[PDB]
Amino acid sequence: STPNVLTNVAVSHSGEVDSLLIEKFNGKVREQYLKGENLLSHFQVETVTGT
Amino acid sequence: NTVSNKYLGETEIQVLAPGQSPAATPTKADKNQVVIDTTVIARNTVAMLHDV
Repeated sequence: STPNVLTNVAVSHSGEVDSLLIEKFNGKVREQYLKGENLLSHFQVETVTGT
Repeated sequence: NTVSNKYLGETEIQVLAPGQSPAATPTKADKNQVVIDTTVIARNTVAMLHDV
């Protein structure tokens, strides 16, 4: 009626590891969304080197 | 003298474990009918002499 003995391949015979699957990676990495305001452009900014 | 119609219902969904046959779910049905039993008329008579 029912098989009841499945030839499952994802189960390790020894039992050391939970699963034999490899956990594929989709190729996406995320950082924050912060963006530069660029606010110093308005002001006059001189460079001081000697003093 | 009558006209009928039928309506069908839902079907249920359920989880399955691998390697088994899940139980079925029934679907109900019903009917609706209309009858026709009465007629209406309007009649008028005109005499020949009164018509001419």
